[PDB]
Amino acid sequence: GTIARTIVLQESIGKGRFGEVWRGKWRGEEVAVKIFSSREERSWFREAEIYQTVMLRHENILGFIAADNKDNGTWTQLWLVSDYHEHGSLFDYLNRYTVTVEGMIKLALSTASGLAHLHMEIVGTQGKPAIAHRDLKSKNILVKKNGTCCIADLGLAVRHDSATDTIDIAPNHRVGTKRYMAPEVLDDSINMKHFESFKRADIYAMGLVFWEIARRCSIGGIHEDYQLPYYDLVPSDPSVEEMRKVVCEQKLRPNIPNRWQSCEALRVMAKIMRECWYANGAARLTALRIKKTLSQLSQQEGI
Ligand SMILES: Nc1ncnc2[nH]ccc(=O)c12
Repeated sequence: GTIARTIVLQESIGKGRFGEVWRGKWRGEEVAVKIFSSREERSWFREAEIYQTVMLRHENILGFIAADNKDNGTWTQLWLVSDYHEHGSLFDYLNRYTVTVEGMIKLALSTASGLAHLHMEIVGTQGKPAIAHRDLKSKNILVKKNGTCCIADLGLAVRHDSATDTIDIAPNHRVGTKRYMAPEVLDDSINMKHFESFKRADIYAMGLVFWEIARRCSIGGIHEDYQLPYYDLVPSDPSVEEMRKVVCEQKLRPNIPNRWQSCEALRVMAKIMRECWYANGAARLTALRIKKTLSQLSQQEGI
């Protein structure tokens, strides 16, 4: 293609389960290129399909540029070109840095604004269907130069046809990162024909993400070391069983240190986390309500 032939790959920045991410230069600008092999076409095509959803572009959704293919003379590579964010993942950003209260609210609100857009159905001729991430985690959220997030890795997404209340790919199996799986996903009680269930499962995962950010918030040089949710209860790369035992049976969640009650911003973040973590998906906050809360918190702080 015309786009892939003009892109120079400079650095392989990640090797995931579906495709490898490269830092490339396009028309003198930095771009991220997700490359898939010939045998990963279904993964590539689906992610292109999601990223090309009508009215998807949003400041807190990774900016998609193009799908393309590149023949190097021996084999074809399937490309997905998108915006490049030098900070990379929220995961890397939180491992590397601590944030201020202003910084924390910025990352949390942008994530919630991006998820609220994804979840929001826009009716019209240029209508946008409601979309559920299904694999929301700190490794799938990128951090922009201005200190705000954007949701990335939309390849596992599902889209809602609101008129019939049917999901475009009618999921029949559990997907996503085990650590971040909602209680109803771990114990397989989730109604996979119920789109609102998927949005609720995303909210649970966002609550875990907020916890990771809040730990790295530095007030009076006090903060926790970076940790994945449940680091204190499950091993690295946990199994569904290891997760179900903790999240569903023992019904534990990431610990909220009492000192988060000391700060107004961490109090708001802690109440949100708790209202994301309810074992019953229906009691959980909606992403739009979280966006409303944090927007109301940000304006006061003066961001
Ligand atoms: N688009 C991006 N920009 C910068 N870093 C990234 N790392 C991993 C996956 C991405 O998509 C990405």
